[PDB]
Amino acid sequence: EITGTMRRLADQSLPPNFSCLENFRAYVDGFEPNGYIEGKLSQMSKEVNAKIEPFLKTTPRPIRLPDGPPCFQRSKFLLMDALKLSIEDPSHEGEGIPLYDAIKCMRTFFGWKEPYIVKPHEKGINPNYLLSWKQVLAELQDIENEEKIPRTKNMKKTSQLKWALGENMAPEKVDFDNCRDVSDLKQYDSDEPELRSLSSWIQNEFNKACELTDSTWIELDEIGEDVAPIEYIASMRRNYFTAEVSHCRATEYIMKGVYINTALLNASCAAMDDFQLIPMISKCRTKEGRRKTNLYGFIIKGRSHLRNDTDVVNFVSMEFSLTDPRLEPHKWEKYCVLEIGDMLLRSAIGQMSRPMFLYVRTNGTSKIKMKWGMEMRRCLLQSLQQIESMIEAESSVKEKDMTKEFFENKSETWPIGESPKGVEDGSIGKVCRTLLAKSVFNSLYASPQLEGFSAESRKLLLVVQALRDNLEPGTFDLEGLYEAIEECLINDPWVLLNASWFNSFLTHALR
Amino acid sequence: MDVNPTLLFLKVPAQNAISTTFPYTGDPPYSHGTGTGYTMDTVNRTHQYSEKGKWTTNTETGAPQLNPIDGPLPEDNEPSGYAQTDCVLEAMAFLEESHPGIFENSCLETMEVVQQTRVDRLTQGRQTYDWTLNRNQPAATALANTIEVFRSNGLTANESGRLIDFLKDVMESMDKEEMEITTHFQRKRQRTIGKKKQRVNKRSYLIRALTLNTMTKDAERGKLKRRAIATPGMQIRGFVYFVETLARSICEKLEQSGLPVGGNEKKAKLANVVRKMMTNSQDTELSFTITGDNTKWNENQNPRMFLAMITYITKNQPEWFRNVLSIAPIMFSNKMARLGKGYMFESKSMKLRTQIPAEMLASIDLKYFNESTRKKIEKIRPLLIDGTASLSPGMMMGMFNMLSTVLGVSILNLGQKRYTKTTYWWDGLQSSDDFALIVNAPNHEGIQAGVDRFYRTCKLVGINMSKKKSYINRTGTFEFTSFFYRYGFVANFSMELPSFGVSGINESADMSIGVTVIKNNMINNDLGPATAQMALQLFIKDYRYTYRCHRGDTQIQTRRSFELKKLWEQTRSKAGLLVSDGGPNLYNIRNLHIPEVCLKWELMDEDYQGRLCNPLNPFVSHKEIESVNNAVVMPAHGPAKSMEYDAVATTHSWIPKRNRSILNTSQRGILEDEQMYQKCCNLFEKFFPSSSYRRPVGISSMVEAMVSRARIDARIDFESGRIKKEEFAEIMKICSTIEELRRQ
Amino acid sequence: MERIKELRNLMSQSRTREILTKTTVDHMAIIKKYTSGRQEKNPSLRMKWMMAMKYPITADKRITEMVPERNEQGQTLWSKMSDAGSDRVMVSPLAVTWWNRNGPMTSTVHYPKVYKTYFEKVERLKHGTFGPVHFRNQVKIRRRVDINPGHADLSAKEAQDVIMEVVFPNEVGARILTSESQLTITKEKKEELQDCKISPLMVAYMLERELVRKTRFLPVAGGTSSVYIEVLHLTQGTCWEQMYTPGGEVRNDDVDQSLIIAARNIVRRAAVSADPLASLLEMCHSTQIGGTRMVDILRQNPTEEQAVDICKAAMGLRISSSFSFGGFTFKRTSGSSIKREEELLTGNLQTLKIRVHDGYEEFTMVGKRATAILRKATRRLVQLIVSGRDEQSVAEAIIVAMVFSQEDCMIKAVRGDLNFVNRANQRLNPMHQLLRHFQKDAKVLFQNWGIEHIDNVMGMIGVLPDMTPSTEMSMRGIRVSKMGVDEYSSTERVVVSIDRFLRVRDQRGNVLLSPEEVSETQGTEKLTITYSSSMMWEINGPESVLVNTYQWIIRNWETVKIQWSQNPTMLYNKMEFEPFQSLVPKAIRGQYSGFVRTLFQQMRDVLGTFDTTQIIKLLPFAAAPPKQSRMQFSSLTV
RNA sequence: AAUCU
RNA sequence: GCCUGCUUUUG
RNA sequence: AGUAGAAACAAGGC
Repeated sequence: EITGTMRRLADQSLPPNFSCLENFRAYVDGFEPNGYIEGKLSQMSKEVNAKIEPFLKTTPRPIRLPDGPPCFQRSKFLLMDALKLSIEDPSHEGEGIPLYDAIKCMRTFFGWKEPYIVKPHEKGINPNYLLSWKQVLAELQDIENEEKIPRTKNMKKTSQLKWALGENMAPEKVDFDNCRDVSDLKQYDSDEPELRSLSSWIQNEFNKACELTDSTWIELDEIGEDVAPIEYIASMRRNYFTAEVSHCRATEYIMKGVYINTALLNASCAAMDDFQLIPMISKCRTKEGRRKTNLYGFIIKGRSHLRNDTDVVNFVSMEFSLTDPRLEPHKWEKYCVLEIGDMLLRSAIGQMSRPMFLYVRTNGTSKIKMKWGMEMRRCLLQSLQQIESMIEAESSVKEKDMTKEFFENKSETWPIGESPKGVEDGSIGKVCRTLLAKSVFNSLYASPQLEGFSAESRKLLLVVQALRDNLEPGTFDLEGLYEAIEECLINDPWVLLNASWFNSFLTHALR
Repeated sequence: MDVNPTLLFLKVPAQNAISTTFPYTGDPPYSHGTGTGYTMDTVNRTHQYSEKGKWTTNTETGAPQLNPIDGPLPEDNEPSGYAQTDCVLEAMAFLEESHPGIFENSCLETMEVVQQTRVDRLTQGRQTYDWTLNRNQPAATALANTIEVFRSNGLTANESGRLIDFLKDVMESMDKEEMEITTHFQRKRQRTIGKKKQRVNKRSYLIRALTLNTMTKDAERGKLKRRAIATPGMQIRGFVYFVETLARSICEKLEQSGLPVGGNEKKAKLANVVRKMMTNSQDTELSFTITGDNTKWNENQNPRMFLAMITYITKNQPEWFRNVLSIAPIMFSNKMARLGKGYMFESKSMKLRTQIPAEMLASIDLKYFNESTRKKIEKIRPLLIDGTASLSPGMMMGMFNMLSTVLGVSILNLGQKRYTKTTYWWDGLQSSDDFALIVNAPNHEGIQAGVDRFYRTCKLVGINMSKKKSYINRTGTFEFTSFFYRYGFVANFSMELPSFGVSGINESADMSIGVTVIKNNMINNDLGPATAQMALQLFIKDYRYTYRCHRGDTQIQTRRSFELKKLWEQTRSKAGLLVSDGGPNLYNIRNLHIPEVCLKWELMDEDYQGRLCNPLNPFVSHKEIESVNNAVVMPAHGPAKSMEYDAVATTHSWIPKRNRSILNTSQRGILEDEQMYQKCCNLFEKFFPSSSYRRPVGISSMVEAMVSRARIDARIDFESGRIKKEEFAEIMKICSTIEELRRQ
Repeated sequence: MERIKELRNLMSQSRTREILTKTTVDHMAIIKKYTSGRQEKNPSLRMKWMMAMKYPITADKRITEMVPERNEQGQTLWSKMSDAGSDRVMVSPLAVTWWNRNGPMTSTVHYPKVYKTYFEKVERLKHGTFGPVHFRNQVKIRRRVDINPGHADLSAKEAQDVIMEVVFPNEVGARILTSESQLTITKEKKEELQDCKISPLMVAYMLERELVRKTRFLPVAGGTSSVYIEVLHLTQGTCWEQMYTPGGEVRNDDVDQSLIIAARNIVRRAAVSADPLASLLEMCHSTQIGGTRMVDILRQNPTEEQAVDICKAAMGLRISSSFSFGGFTFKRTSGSSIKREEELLTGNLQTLKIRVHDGYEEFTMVGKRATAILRKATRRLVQLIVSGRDEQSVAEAIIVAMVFSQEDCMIKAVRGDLNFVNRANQRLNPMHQLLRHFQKDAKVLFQNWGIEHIDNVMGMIGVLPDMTPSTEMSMRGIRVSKMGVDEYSSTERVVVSIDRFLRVRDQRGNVLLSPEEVSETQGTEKLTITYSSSMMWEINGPESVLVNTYQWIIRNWETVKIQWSQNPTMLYNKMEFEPFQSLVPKAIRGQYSGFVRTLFQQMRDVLGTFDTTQIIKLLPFAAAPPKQSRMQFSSLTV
């Protein structure tokens, strides 16, 4: 029984020409249709419409990109401009104390100088970065004279690293009844980000990520013994895949990031109050089968009391390089760049003596970003899956396996990039490396802009495909779709590059 | 040469490579602070698209409520919540006309369900907003606290154990002047933890019973900007359970729905429906497909239209049924909304920060805020009542999806060619906030006319179509809930990509889940065999690095690299060890469907085999059959589903530790209650072993049944068996003392 | 003895006493799920974060007297800190490996019997026989299939009480066990699991996985049985089949079902060929089912179905000219019959197409616990005599006969929700659905059938709606008799001849079977049928048939393009387009053929007209014998 | 030759 | 000095 | 400073 309060709420929960639930029930029970929808349509304005806008070849315009100062670099480690010192240590991926390997790989370099600054930061205090380098060197020295490498080096908490790691920068948390009459008390700044225009360096980074190399970067677990024929088929397929995939700079970045993010997460949970030195180490197997260890630089972790997934741990990155910072300074907005030495390469220029720089930075990361960079190997699947699909799509047609034909004979090709004189085609391995690098860059340059752009451009890609398939496509509001795509292009280099690629696709398609 | 992957789409079609367009190898977007702003935005939006209606003041809450039903007709293509009763009822009538007996039969099924079901059904589900605490708690905790306050006040019908009696109780609780509740605290100087009574006048109880909690949704794939979502309470839960039961029963009988079916059932139904349409269509007839989304779907849809629908579907049924299904749309027409955490303020000169709760936005000077937020608060301040905003004219995200699908199919059923009275016609497929329409006509003019009539017939009900996100092509290709149909459905594989790592349950469970997703993706998706071998290798690397279980013939120093070497050297047969104990991987495509213990059972040493698989281990915990080998996993583009994994109970089947933050909060005393209840229940399972397999039934106190069974088992085990006379006398003495403690 | 002391210790306290006394047993169910929170919203990250710290695992507190606080190297294995809402204590993952290298031992001989399903998979992969790999164009179709086939006797409501009696024999209550299979399973599992201490809960979970049935929608090619679905990731791909044959023993339902489907497909092709019998023999030799060849099953297995009978007779065997319906075994004894492909409505207004038969005909129904004799006409029952044992046996026979009669008195007696499609818009069979509807109770079919008078001949008994014999007036056509033993053992197989075109004939000369009596239905085998002649798709299904036909003509385009111009009659009468023609309806084959041949001929006549798509599209329709016509087509049905 | 979530 | 590192996340 | 991006972190609570 509905009675009392719940009757009243019932009477106030109906259309407006009713005052009682029971009269409404009676109206419903006596409802027979006598053409109401027709009348209400006849009354409604004819401006309410769904007019079909055709989609032709001359219809789609380019996506407009933002205007502003050029885009800078925002990764957690250097991609193309990085240098590695090596000693040829015969130990596998996770084996060996890393500080010892680091000291050993630093001993093998001769050419150190007194450090001085080449390119300052313009919003920081560069002597602190310099002094932090010097402190790193002092600590590497006093490690050797300790009689046992400890696997975990804490640093002294001094002014330089307190500044560079953001200590006592947060404001204090108080009660509102004790901060009412304050002048500048206001809301947190919540505004549209600063716009930033595309630059040329992101495409060169991507071109180098798609390249072959003279070393191996991934050693895979063993699996069982193959008992069925399809297991042997899969094994030869896998041999080809692994060959193409172990020789690629993208895999080098995978292993780098996995190492660093693993190390940072573990040190962050283990040592929350202490500062900690963490070398960047990698392991390769060069062309002659020799194992090599490789040092890319150093990281100093700060305090890591992370009560929340988005809370930030700050760190100071130091990386070696040979690349002059005076030729693309807009790329290095967030960096101080020192000069630390000289290096003699395999020289036809007498002996070379090319200088040697240290790129220094403050950066930061979160638990979820670490977690997702701790598992970048999934990228290897994505690429490879697509590749096998293509192979299988032909093996069904020609009733035979086609991995050998594709990988050896280079019969079939697919378009991969734009050169002067136009579209250029590549082999299945080039496609594999290109998609692998795409996934790696999605993981490294991940943003909400990429999510948005991917969805909103999926739609346009599909209507273009419907035009190429000759299916008479149409729209209702296309400028709304464009305004929705352009709403996400703000400041991320990777997203603007994808948009540039989409414009090139529309130019080469739609013909 | 400069590289462009998108040019690959110049040779391979977009659906056969759509996996490239899904950036699901990177971190997803997250929210960081309050969600008050998005709440305000949704409130003011749904009051904007329904503004030409009429305002009223409820006599019970005092709240200003906006009624747009049977309001004016739209004049432009902007969203509108001006629904018309006559057209909704005409839609339902023609639906029953085309599929007779649907409402009768569905009502009979739901009547059986209403009569049989129990209160325990509310324990299983998602979290629930507890008015007793003014925050979210699990479902069973909220149920228990609600029942406690009811019994403390006088409502005791739920002792019957049925749900409908609990609903009679929550209804009878609204006609009470002063409800009473109890609140937790704790004080330390000595940690004192206690309780205190307080009172709740009738209007306060009503606003608390009618309100919903709001929060921002993290880990959303596919959006630049964050969304707000709602969570309903305990009192609106049984009613909506019955309503969605009815809606399920109806939608099951409709060839257009997609909501009650999942996985391959969904795709099968979609494909069968498309084939049926293309067979019923003619050869001289032109055919087109709209791939469509609806804009502002959850703000336009009004509960009053749902009440109309309910009263038409319960036509010629018993009044108790008509009256127990009419309460959900009522209570969602007088609903409210908590705004949330609030905001935080910053001073640079003095170097300080502050927090501002949402329950002072009516009593705070607007100098602090910026323009957008100032406008928001300026618009919303009329609707504030005790820290919660009135929200009549629309739903919230994630509720009544079934009945909304029923309305969508009602509109799709108006294209049968006996209801259009013309030569064009239409049909399609509907899920909540997504649809595929198929329109047939002998020319393009009829196509445009059918599209126009669909748009207008849907605007007469409050269904607005997103022109910005919809497109029309010929039949053969379309998109539906991230399923890309191209003359047949197509595999994507990037939706399933975050399911290829360590799941984070335990060693055995993570292992089994890891191999099981590989073989599933081999079946359902198009993961090849070589790529599956690689997936094995990579999964085993992640497994070993996470759980610190390396081969044992390695030199990788971890915190348990010493125990594993000792185990390695003791062991003779090393192919019989588990990857979690420092052993090899014998998995391949041939044998992905077998657990890790049966795979290697003849290779084990007997001592290891008996240590590992031992029931006396202190690490294992099995509680109830519905939680034995079943784990919650969190996909991309979906809710947290439950996965079944085949495994053997070993010493690796451990549970991990708890959050432990609640120690520092006023609500610390929930731990002690939990602990005591668990003591009592454990002892009950000692006496009654079946209590974890089959639900007990009884009215006696637990101690009574316990001591009774003790006496019975004592007698039967002394008569012919183990128990001697001394034990008999002693335990009977203990039973006697238990009686002297309980009865006095 | 020790648990009653714990009860005393609880009752001594004040809060716990208040919980024990003022808490009913139906409320225990709610408070046992009471907690502060047990939900991780990202468990992966929590594991990564927690396994980086010390003591992330929990265990019972008695570990303190089973494992030491630290090992010889000095690493601590457990802590003194307790979990939040528990008595459990925090420990490390080192206590686990310590237990596994130095912990107590047990006997693990019971374990392969509790976890029987898993070790059965093991033994069934061990004794399996692999075969070659074939690359081809594969079409998968989505279907409901069994993961666990369960015990066929228990119905999934008896199984739970069986589980209760085995594991929890004193907490079962009033339920006695009735069927003999229940007692058999109970004593078997009860003497096996006598004094085990694994856990009752896990034993029950595994017995459920043994006994109850479990289904799933998946995309399937090849075999549908459960032994073939656990290995579908290995046998079937997107481009490749892997021959495989599991090692255990196979149920015979699967075998006879798969033989029936194989024989149906074989006969369907063979009928449209030039010499059906030769083709039929070659197909039966070159095919095998579940590894075992087809001739072996055909010689060993007695199965009642028309296509199997044609196959057997072609092998020169004795046939049982018979079939099955509703569990009863029908043998015609008079009259001819033809199907009609008609449409009608129900009492619940659902529309349906069925195949109604022609002619007056008599039949000899047989069963397990009944027997009957039936006479009927087109859509109309003529007479029915019955010889059942119990009254409900006669009820079963009568409802089966009524459904078999196809009378409108039965069609217009359907009331309720009877959906003639699946939950995925899949067309079930109408007859089976009606027969399932009238098996709850056929009260309306009895109260709506009719009444007649009787001659009181033989002293035969009258019919019963609800056990009420009526010895002078009764239902029309329906009588009853009584027998203590079998009337006649009609399992007596006869010898036959066969024409080229598969017309079976008895010793006299009359006709008994024909390729028109085989079903027009398209099923999906339970065991994987393997065909090795040259092309492995000619009995696989219509979708595969279409894809592989068009793919073949694509690959051989270089010589078809020139054979199409010179000597084209030798291209239409080709052995590759015969599986296709089985899908074209028999009425519109020659019309399509004449249409298409005239198309191609006048496409050759005028110069400057050539479209390879048209030729590749319309050739499988020109295979058939040509019937001339005057009309035109906008499409072509398959 | 099938109708069980 | 003590305590904490998801106590509120639609379908 | 830096992370980030419509609101937060740059440790928090008593």
